[PDB]
Amino acid sequence: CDVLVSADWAESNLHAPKVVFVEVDEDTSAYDRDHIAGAIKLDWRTDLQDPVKRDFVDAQQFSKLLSERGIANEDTVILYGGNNNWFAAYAYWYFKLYGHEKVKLLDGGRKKWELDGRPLSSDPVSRPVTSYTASPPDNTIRAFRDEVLAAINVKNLIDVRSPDEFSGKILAPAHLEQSQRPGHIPGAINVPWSRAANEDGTFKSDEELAKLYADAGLDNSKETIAYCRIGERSSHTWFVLRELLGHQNVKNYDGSWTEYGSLVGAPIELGS
Repeated sequence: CDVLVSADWAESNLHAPKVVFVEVDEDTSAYDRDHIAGAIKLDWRTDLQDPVKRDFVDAQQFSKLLSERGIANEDTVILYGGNNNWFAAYAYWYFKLYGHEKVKLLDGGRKKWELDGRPLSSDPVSRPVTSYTASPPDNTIRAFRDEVLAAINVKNLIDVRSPDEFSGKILAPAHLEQSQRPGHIPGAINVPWSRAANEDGTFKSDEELAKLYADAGLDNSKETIAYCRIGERSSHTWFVLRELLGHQNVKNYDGSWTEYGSLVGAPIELGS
């Protein structure tokens, strides 16, 4: 597509003119041993987040980051990674946020790739520094708490966590604590991100996708906001709704539940 590429296409374009392959994951230890030939790495925690404030980097920082890494405005960017391509989808969203036009996701991420047995490289990579200039933030695709609060009833609210997180039965996936209140935003619909993807990690057809979200009760006549626990899994769904099925107004609530379930006085709904 114009926003998605297949492993085959990727394989056959490893070293094509103005095309940069970038690996995104929250750890980056996977890249420091095996990665697509020519690929560079962005560490989600250490490169894309603020060191002090609960926030991701701003325009000026984003520009210095990409410059230092050799990404140019006119490059076509291919994103891919582990953890079900979650953070690749998070990066995809950061990119669109700062106005990058030619950005494409790699269907399946680092997991379809490894499964097809495609060649990986362990050779260090460094590109000549560029002169990248980000656009001021496009908040048409970002939701902040207040507008998240102001929604409720007004908008499709899509909770992409697991059912047990959604119902409030559990606070977080499997590892530990996150807010201090369990549950979801009143009115919210539970489509665990996972349903939008095949066993191998690739996105499902627009036919399967429309069905999935129709069945769950997504109101096509309403504007939509997606949320997760840390925006993690929500930017993956955002990409699905806006980029694949092409809804016009879809925001990612990056704050997600870690913020929401910690706000005092905010409405909450238990159960399913």
